Amino acid sequence: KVFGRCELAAAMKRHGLDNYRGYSLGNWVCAAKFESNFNTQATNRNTDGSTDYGILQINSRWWCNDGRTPGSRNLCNIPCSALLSSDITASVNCAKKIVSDGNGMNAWVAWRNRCKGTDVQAWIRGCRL
Amino acid sequence: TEVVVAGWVASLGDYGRVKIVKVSDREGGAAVPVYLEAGKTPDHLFKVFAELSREDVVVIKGIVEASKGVGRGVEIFPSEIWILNKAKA
Repeated sequence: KVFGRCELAAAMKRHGLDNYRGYSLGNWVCAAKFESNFNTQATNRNTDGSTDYGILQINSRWWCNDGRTPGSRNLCNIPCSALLSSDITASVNCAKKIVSDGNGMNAWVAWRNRCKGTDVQAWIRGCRL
Repeated sequence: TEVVVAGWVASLGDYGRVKIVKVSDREGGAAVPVYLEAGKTPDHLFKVFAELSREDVVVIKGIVEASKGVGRGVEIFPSEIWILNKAKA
């Protein structure tokens, strides 16, 4: 599913991301935009054998289980297909654990490279929430 | 600007393309993030990231930069990582 910007904004607010750990909703929409172009089905295989799955590109080494990466912890306790659905619940619940890990949103290259320090609330501009 | 920092490992995080080691000075306080990024960090460092565990003493060489945004600290992009403390059996 390829979310609309405002659609996802609403979807993320309803799932409790706004100000979660002090990151306002614009951050989360902004990360989705650059991690996965909003595509819930986005997957990306890294040269080390891990894969990043879903709208927030959660990595398979520590965070979910996809069977095809050695010595893998499954800290989010879910299969990596659960992250490829239209229902972003699983992705969101896993993002919560990640962002609580001690590094906030620094867990995400795309957020780091393209959203951090910017006018992130621009990403909820024009949204009816 | 290249730089050398030293201290103990406060936390390790593996997020796939980004791996973060937080290095802390003897008497606590700030803990500086060191970022290993798959596009950019030299290959061998990943191997040593996988050897690191909490409270290990490291000497890290790398580039220091100011963090983006108003949360106004510093970030380090390593070119070498050395482990100082007694080796595990």
